[PDB]
Amino acid sequence: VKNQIISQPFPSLQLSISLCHSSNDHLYVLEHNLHLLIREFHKQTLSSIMMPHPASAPFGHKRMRL
Amino acid sequence: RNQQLRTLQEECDRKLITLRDEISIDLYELEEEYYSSSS
Amino acid sequence: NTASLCRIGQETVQDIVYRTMEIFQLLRNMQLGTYQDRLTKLQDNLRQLSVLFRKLRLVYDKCNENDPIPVEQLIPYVESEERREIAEVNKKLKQKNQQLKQIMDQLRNLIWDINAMLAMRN
Amino acid sequence: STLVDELESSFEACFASLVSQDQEEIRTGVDQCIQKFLDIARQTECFFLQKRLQLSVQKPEQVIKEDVSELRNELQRKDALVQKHLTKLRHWQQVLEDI
Repeated sequence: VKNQIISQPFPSLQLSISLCHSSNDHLYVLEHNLHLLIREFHKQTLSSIMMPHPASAPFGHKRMRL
Repeated sequence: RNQQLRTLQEECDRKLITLRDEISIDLYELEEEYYSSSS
Repeated sequence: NTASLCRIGQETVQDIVYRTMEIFQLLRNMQLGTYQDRLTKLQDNLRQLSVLFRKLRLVYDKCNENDPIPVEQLIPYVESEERREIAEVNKKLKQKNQQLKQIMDQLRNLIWDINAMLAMRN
Repeated sequence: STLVDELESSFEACFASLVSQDQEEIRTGVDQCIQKFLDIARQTECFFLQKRLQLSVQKPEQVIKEDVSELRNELQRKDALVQKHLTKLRHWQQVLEDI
């Protein structure tokens, strides 16, 4: 809607994710995992897996080379 | 700065893991007692 | 009293057979200092078993001292302050069990949260 | 007579091949001794259960007394468990406070 996402994963269930901006029932686990998920999503770009140890080898992920 | 923060993170995670194991053993004892209660 | 003596007498016969099984396992493993340790374990097991036999004869005599109703008259075919004591202790450990359930649920939830949060850090 | 004494005699009979001064002799002797031993054990358990049944139909206050005792031991055991757990929780709060 504006700052609130509402989902219905199970039919009797309603999940709500809201960004509370103070501008001066809550589950902590999902908030903490949200921070870690976006942190892993950042670190995927800046990973050392993209580095090619063979100097001639161009670039990109390691298993995609394999 | 990076090395100091990594050491603090590792100390916190070791404390949490040992806490989880001790709490798990207590939970096993409490589960046996509660489920085997006659009532 | 006597209706717990019957329970103890059943438990003695249940212990005697288990103890003879443990004795036969000790005699199975004995390979001709640990020689002497197995000797001590064997002699101690045999001592406890003789104690169990004496206790069993005691319990037999006590229950056989203390029947006007023959059995098969006791089965139902188709066609007072101690009760209040029972109700008191029943209500007591009803409350105790519900509090124990709350403690157990909070421990479960803390363990699940710890494992989820630590699983996502990698 | 006196099933205790038959139990004692059969138990001593289980060992008779060892204590004196190949395979099939040992096998048949062991099978017969162990079967008579377990049979007299089951008869002794049957005797104790029949006597308990006659007590539970004639004198039912004793059963209620044993139930009172068992529920009281359940109460004391629950309190011992929760006290040990509470001491461990307070120790872990003192550990986790110091990071």
